[PDB]
Amino acid sequence: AQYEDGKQYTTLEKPVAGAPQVLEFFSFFCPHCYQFEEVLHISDNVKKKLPEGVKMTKYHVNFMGGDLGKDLTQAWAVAMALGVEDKVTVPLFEGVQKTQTIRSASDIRDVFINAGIKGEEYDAAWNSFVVKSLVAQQEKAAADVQLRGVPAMFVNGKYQLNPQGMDTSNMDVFVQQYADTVKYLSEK
Repeated sequence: AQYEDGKQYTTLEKPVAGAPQVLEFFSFFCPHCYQFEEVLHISDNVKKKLPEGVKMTKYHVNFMGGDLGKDLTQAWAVAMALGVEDKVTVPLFEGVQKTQTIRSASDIRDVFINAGIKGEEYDAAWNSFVVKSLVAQQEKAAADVQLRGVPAMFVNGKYQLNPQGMDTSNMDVFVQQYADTVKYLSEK
């Protein structure tokens, strides 16, 4: 076939019931994740090809960057709760990997402040039980799928994208193949 298990995707031998339709995992410490966000705009190009009626979910993971990794997962929960993902994603990536100005929870906080979220508003979210359960959800979804590597994308709790098995000679072509694969898996 043109799309084959173990080629553009792999199949989970242990499917995850009730899982989000399109589920993406990343880390602000993750170099390919930086590329995926800044250079390739994977999430976006996938959205552009997904059928409509499909929801897209993106979660942060703990297993990179130790204590700051966990802080970053709580901060992403804050970003999700306040709906400011699209204002903090880029400065977080660049603060961790490009300028290396993020070293503590306080520096993460500064990124939100500079993006215009209010101190009060951030610290309340940060400390809220709604954010605790949002952190819980991120961890649970990672736990549900055996996750030891990022970036990662899962479709309907049963298929996992496999970018190693796509051409990388051209970045535009890689993305399109990636997105088309998601659409195909979506329709499966």
